[PDB]
Amino acid sequence: GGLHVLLTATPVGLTLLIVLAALGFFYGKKR
Repeated sequence: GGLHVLLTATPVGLTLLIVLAALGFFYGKKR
């Protein structure tokens, strides 16, 4: 209990958020 939450604060977290969102959009439009 700590790092899991800190990840949201740290920059690394945000950097990953964009990636996850990117794949989602691409996958959604792709088929």
